[PDB]
Amino acid sequence: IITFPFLFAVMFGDLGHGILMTLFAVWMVLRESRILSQKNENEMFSTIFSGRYIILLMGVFSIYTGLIYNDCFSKSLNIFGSSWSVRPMFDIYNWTEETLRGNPVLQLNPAVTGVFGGPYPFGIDPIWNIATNKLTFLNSFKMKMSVILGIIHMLFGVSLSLFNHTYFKKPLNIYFGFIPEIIFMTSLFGYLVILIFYKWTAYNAKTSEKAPSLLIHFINMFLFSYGDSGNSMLYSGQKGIQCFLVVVALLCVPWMLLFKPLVFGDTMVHQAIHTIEYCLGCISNTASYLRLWALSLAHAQLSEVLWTMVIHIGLKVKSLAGGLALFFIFAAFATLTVAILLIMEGLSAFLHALRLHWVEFQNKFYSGTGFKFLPFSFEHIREG
Amino acid sequence: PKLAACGIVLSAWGVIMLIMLGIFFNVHSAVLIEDVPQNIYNLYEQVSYNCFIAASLYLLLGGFS
Amino acid sequence: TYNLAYKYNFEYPVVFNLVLWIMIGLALTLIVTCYNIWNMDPGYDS
Amino acid sequence: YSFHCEHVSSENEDGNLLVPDTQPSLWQMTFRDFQIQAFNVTDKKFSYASDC
Amino acid sequence: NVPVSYNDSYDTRILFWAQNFSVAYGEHWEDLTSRTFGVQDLNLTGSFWNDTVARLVLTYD
Amino acid sequence: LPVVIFTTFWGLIGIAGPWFVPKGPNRGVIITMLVATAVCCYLFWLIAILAQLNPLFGPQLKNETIWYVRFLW
Amino acid sequence: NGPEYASFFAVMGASAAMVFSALGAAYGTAKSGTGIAAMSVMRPEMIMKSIIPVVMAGIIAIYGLVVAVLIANSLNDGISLYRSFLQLGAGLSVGLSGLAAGFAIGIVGDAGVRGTAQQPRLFVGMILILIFAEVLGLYGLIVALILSTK
Amino acid sequence: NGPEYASFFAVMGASAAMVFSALGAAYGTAKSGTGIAAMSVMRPEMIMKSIIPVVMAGIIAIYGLVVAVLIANSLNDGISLYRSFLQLGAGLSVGLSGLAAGFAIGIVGDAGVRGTAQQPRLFVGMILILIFAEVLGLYGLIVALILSTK
Amino acid sequence: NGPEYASFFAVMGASAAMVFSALGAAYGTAKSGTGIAAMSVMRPEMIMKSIIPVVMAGIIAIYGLVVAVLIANSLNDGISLYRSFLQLGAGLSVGLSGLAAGFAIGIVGDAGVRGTAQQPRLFVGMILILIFAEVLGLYGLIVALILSTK
Amino acid sequence: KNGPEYASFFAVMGASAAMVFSALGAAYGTAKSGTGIAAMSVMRPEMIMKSIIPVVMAGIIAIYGLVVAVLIANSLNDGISLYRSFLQLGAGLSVGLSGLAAGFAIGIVGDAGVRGTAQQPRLFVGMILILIFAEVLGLYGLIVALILSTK
Amino acid sequence: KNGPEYASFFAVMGASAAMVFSALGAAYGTAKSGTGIAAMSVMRPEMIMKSIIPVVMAGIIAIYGLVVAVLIANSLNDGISLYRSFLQLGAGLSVGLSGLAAGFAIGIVGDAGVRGTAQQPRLFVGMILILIFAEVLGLYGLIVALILSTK
Amino acid sequence: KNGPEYASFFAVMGASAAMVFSALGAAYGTAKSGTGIAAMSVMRPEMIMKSIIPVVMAGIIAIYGLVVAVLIANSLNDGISLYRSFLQLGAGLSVGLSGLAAGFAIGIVGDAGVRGTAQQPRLFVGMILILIFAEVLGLYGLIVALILSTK
Ligand SMILES: CO/C1=C/C(C)=C\[C@@H](C)[C@@H](O)[C@H](C)C/C(C)=C/C=C/[C@H](OC)[C@@H]([C@@H](C)[C@@H](O)[C@H](C)[C@@]2(O)C[C@@H](O)[C@H](C)[C@@H](C(C)C)O2)OC1=O
Ligand SMILES: CO/C1=C\C(C)=C/[C@@H](C)[C@@H](O)[C@H](C)C/C(C)=C\C=C\[C@H](OC)[C@@H]([C@@H](C)[C@@H](O)[C@H](C)[C@@]2(O)C[C@@H](O)[C@H](C)[C@@H](C(C)C)O2)OC1=O
Ligand SMILES: CO/C1=C\C(C)=C\[C@@H](C)[C@@H](O)[C@H](C)C/C(C)=C/C=C\[C@H](OC)[C@@H]([C@@H](C)[C@@H](O)[C@H](C)[C@@]2(O)C[C@@H](O)[C@H](C)[C@@H](C(C)C)O2)OC1=O
Ligand SMILES: CO/C1=C\C(C)=C\[C@@H](C)[C@@H](O)[C@H](C)C/C(C)=C/C=C\[C@H](OC)[C@@H]([C@@H](C)[C@@H](O)[C@H](C)[C@@]2(O)C[C@@H](O)[C@H](C)[C@@H](C(C)C)O2)OC1=O
Ligand SMILES: CCCCCCCC/C=C\CCCCCCCC(=O)O
Ligand SMILES: *[C@@H]1O[C@H](CO)[C@@H](O)[C@H](O)[C@H]1NC(C)=O
Ligand SMILES: *[C@@H]1O[C@H](CO)[C@@H](O)[C@H](O)[C@H]1NC(C)=O
Ligand SMILES: *[C@@H]1O[C@H](CO)[C@@H](O)[C@H](O)[C@H]1NC(C)=O
Repeated sequence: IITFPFLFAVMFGDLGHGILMTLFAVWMVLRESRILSQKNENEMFSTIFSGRYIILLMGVFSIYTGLIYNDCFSKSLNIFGSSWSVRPMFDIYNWTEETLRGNPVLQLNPAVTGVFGGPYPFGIDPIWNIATNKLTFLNSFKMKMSVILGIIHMLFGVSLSLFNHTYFKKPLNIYFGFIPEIIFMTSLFGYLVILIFYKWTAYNAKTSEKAPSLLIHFINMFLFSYGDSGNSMLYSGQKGIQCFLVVVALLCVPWMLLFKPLVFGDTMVHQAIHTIEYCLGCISNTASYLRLWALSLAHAQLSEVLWTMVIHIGLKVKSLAGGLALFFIFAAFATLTVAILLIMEGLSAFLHALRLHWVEFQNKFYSGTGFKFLPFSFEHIREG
Repeated sequence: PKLAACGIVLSAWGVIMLIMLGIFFNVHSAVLIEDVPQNIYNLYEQVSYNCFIAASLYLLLGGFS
Repeated sequence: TYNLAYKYNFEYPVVFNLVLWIMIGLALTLIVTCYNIWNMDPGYDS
Repeated sequence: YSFHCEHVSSENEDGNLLVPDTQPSLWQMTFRDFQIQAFNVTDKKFSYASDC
Repeated sequence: NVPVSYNDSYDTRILFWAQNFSVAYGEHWEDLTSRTFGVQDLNLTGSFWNDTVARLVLTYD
Repeated sequence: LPVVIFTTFWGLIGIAGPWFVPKGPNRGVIITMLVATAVCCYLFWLIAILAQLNPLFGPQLKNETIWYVRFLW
Repeated sequence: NGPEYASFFAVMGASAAMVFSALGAAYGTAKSGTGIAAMSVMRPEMIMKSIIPVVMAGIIAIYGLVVAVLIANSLNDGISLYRSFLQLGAGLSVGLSGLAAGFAIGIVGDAGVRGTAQQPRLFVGMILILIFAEVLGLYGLIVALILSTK
Repeated sequence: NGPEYASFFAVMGASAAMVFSALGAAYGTAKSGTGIAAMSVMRPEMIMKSIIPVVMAGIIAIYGLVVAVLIANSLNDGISLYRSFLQLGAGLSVGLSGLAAGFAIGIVGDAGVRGTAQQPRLFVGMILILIFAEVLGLYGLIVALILSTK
Repeated sequence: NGPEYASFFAVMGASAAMVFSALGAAYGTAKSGTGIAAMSVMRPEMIMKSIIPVVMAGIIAIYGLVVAVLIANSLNDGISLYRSFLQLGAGLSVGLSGLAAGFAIGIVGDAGVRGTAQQPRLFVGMILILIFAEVLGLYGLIVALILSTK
Repeated sequence: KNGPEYASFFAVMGASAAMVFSALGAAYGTAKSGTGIAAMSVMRPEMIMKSIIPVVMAGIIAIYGLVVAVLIANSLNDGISLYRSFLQLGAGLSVGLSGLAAGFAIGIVGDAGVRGTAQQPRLFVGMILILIFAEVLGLYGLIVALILSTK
Repeated sequence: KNGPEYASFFAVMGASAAMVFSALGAAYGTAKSGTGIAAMSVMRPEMIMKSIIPVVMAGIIAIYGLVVAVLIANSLNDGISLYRSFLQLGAGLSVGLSGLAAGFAIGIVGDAGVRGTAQQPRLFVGMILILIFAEVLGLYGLIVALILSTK
Repeated sequence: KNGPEYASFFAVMGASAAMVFSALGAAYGTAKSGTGIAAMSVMRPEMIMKSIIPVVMAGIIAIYGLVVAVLIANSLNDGISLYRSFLQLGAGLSVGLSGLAAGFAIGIVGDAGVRGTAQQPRLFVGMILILIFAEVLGLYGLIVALILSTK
């Protein structure tokens, strides 16, 4: 009820479309009395009306994540901030009026004193939206946060598989189905989310232009080749702790395989499939959470092209801009942002926040053979 | 029937969205500096004069529908 | 003293033929492969 | 046009352009770059190069 | 830095550039690109020109 | 610092959240709704204020946007 | 830095990551979009549950648009010939391996929605094959990431 | 400034932005125009509503017009070799991704109006798949504006 | 001025603007004109009503003629290489986009006149599709005038 | 010591073709056998979860290519020698084109193996034994890419 | 003594082409003769495990190329002579394209052989006799690849 | 005396083509004339072993190419003259393209022969007498490759 509109809001996050998604939904719940009076309509109002409370929670959550990164119709807002200040750049760096020619795109410096102070109380500061290196900051942020949300939602899914054993009273299943599963995930991937948190607090802009990469040191955990002067280590004793964290995960594969079937030919071969669909599946499930970064980037890029190409030609006109020009520009813009940026992007983010629950969350605890109740009642016969 | 029904919800959005565009251009906001070909503030209000006369023009489409 | 030549390396006929006969050997292998998956004919009435 | 080549060295390995007349040769030379022109030099600079 | 350039008339004649002129007698390698295209004072003894035969003589002492 | 402020303002819901809940049949769902809203929304803010804390880059600005916000900030 | 023609192989990695990936997203939309038009005459209720192979194939274009943005933002004047060949192999391995994932979605999603009309039990099985056919486009992404950071 | 032949790659991106996007806009109009004739002998009332899949293909042509006008206004004698390689990849990635987007429109727009004749309920489902095959030309637009204006 | 081989690429823009718009206008009048003969056996009344796909395919031919006269009047002995690259891309932009538009007119104009043999309600709908296949040659015209008149 | 400036071109083409040609084989094994699921499941719905073994055994083929496309991409240095980059080229073709064959064989015998199990359930233990022989073609090509690239 | 910089291209091609073209022949033998097992299964399901002989014959074709892709990749050095790497180019082609031919012959005879065994059980002693002749075509390419790789 | 460094390319390309092009001709005559065994096996199953001659005579085609490709691989030597190495390319094309075409005619006559012998058994001495004339063609390429390779 919470995490499915929340995973919809990380990949469809916009304050402007967060207003339109719930105002379409508040209209469908405050006027729902007269809609149940009608018999039936088309399935663009039958399937949509059957989920009128799902879309309401997708609106109020995407107002929030459409405020963390600012992005309101690709426009951004100021609420007591913009901590990046350009005026100390002209003073202490001896950086005069040369701006005109020479270099027309000039980059600030965080290590010189006065430019950056405070990481903008609530969310992403709006200096990035008027910058042109905006994407090389967000792709370092939106990708690494797609794994942070991809591990603690999948570690939460394996914590719900403990109560699937201690309630049914199967304590044999704990010592090969929950304990080696949580060691295999915390040593490899739970160390990755504290390696992302380490690089955010350790390295600053002054020291370490030679900063390490988290792509290389994660691969160099599996491939045991340690020692190279290209990538410096993140901290002291990294060769000590990371060789320990990989060998505790290597013994989890015999811990899941060799110690369950001692109760035989079909519990060794067919239940090895239960290990190898978790062994190479858990890596391919973590990387499958990169689709809430790709959809967050493709939605943020589509919001620019309807502003800087459709709205901007209706705005950047000298004398008669808001007159007869902008009346037909916005009426074609309102059709283009509903049919494209709200219908298909609202449906592409709908499925890939749904398939992340069916495959990457309901495979750790949810088996689901099932048989529905369907009680005998006369609620089929309401009015027709 | 539906072309008369789709026009009011577009006009009701057309008055809400374009009024706030008028106030965000009246305050001379720093995020909107791409649409400008003390002197620069007067160009900003001019676009706010532009937006408002189209925000009021959607009220006429509401009464026609 | 000006107008010096462009300095092509001495192994230019080697690197030209290594790139040319691979990138049309990996293009014909790519074209033939994508031709067979495009025209798959699974059989579809049911 | 002028000539230009990258290795006009001696000591024949496969295709070195300077070959000696007798093979036990005491002299050996090596040009890591080379550009010579005769018979149509104009304005004290090289023409287009007929490369090797 | 500049190429060797022989001239007989007011017009220039044969001209020759290299980046590393180096020779060896026996097995002693001696590099000569520092005495040729930078020193600007070469012993071009007979540098012939005839529009069908041209010679370039470099002498190093 | 808002990090020591917002850790308890999003920590009110989720700790004092299950303390004040009506005794109706929706107790096991609304407490799950209140706690998971506090976990997801606060950690979303937590991994965004830590990305800008101790940074490595600077905003590459256009040339008209070099001298403009000196009058605005 | 590098030569003047060094930036050609990097913009051939920004273009071929979008050309060859929107061609795979077009085949998964076209071949399965005729699967919706032939199914719906018989079973006209599944035109919202069964557009999920079209929506799944709309991510292959997004996987290529992401790599075409990391490449076109790392483009500056005077990149080396080494660093530009990495962005060419990051544009072919996400474009031509999205052309593969656009084939396997367009063939499975075509026949999978004919077999879902005649029997609704296949919907759990059809969506499972589209998991294995979409990760070919994701495996090309995580090898385009490991090349473009260098 | 750059070499003499440097303007060749920028104009080739100005032509291929219009050549390959009109070749996709024509196949979206020609293949979905034969579907109007096969629909017409059964349902004459659905004529004006079935001009939508050739309207959507008409926007594929103006996706290539606003990139070919954009390149042919920023042209100058003596542009650098780096700046013109950026506009070759800006025209190849908006033409050949509009050729793919116009291919998928002409296939789901042809078969979509065949099934609209036998059943009118498909028309809201056909117009959904025409949107997903339209944004493949719009994804090529937003990677053309990145490469050309930078 | 420019090099001696510079006028080659401008002449191949004057001729490619003609021979690719005449191949589009060939396929426009021949593929649609073979549908007028099959319509004529049952409906001999609308023969003059059916020259409209043949008329609008001849408009594509005069789109390529206007640019080819405009390029061939902008030729001098010793133009720059930049100017003659502009008119090569101005010939492909109206040639190969008129070849697409003339292919689309010949396909829908063939099925349109065979559909109006059995139902004359398609006639107001047949012409409305052909304007969308007409403007693909017009979009190629207004990028050829922009590229050549720089 | 340092190789020439063009030398890393062949090692990158071994990194891309180890993933391009192995995904083009795993797409044939998924499409050709997955259409066999769509024809079998109309008459036998109980075997739609045991018949997805030819689509998980073609998914190992793309994993066989992904492992060495990472392993090549970690041995990439600025100015690698020309000998060391032909090893990455020879490792990429010997696992892409080997997994292209292994994915084409799995698609054919996985298609017929599920068309035949709908009429004879005793075939299913024989279909796995041919799908094991058609899968180790991607494994034989993997352990040549592991030998070539690690030199 | 030392070879040129480009000299190692032809030996790492013969390492790949011994594995690429022998897995392309072993996949044709597995696919074309695995289509025939599903045709004989619908009428004669006792001969399933006995008809895996035409796909275990194609599995030996795949390990003929695996051996000499190990014999070549373990004979690689930096700066091998151009003669020593041309030997391992024809040692890769004469076993890849021999196993490619011997895999086309295994898959065709293995297709018609196991479909004729379903209607005539006396053909099984004859089909397994033809598959010996079609398997030594990959063996004649192996003993000419070993006589080239070693020198 | 020492030739160019690329001189031994053309001799190994003759040792490869003597085995590759003979294995392609021996695999056509085995697969085509082994398909014809399974067509005559269903009605006339007593003529199976008597009609394995067109896959035996197509197997002698492969040992014609094995003899030449061993003699070329043994006459190989570091620093061969350019005259001696082209003598063994022409020895590889003389027995390569011979066994390719002579192995084609054993396939077509052998497939047409074992189907016309199972109905008219008088054609068995007439089938084997045409296959003899198509097998000496593989020996004309052999004994002109023994002249060229040992020249
Ligand atoms: C698990 O083993 C398998 C191994 C694999 C992948 C590779 C190598 C071993 C192989 O590549 C090598 C090269 C050849 C060889 C020697 C294989 C043995 C294979 C197994 O064994 C035959 C059969 C097995 C199915 C087969 O054993 C049947 C069970 C059978 O027992 C049925 C008999 O009626 C049949 C006539 C007899 C014949 C075929 C050997 O074997 O599969 C297998 O996956
Ligand atoms: C077992 O594989 C046999 C040989 C193999 C493995 C290996 C290579 C040397 C071979 O690859 C090459 C091809 C050897 C070659 C070029 C001929 C060898 C022929 C054998 O010698 C006839 C026949 C033949 C004896 C036999 O297969 C049949 C029983 C039969 O003898 C039965 C007869 O009634 C029929 C008349 C007769 C024909 C030959 C006269 O065929 O087979 C084999 O032993
Ligand atoms: C032919 O003249 C028309 C357009 C021409 C010539 C356009 C090009 C020259 C190019 O300049 C333009 C830019 C191509 C383009 C960007 C057209 C956009 C929209 C129009 O607006 C829907 C329809 C539209 C007014 C109308 O023709 C359709 C009949 C209709 O819209 C009306 C209804 O029948 C129907 C219900 C509706 C559907 C799908 C809801 O389709 O273009 C025309 O008319
Ligand atoms: C001289 O050659 C004719 C035209 C040519 C060669 C034009 C070229 C210069 C070309 O560059 C273009 C196509 C100029 C042009 C665009 C002409 C348009 C129609 C012609 O008219 C002017 C028709 C038209 C008179 C006539 O042919 C038809 C019978 C009809 O008059 C009858 C109507 O029922 C029909 C609907 C109507 C439509 C088709 C326009 O035209 O003819 C001609 O002779
Ligand atoms: C440098 C390497 C370039 C040359 C490599 C060429 C190798 C070709 C390998 C495989 C191509 C075959 C793909 C076609 C599949 C056939 C489909 C079928 O017949 O069913
Ligand atoms: C070369 O030309 C200059 C300028 O005319 C002249 O002074 C000089 O003497 C010439 N060189 C010789 C060797 O005559
Ligand atoms: C090449 O030139 C450099 C300096 O120009 C010199 O140090 C070096 O010794 C030369 N090479 C040889 C082989 O002498
Ligand atoms: C030029 O000089 C050479 C050598 O002295 C001589 O052989 C030739 O005849 C001369 N040519 C002319 C035209 O003087």
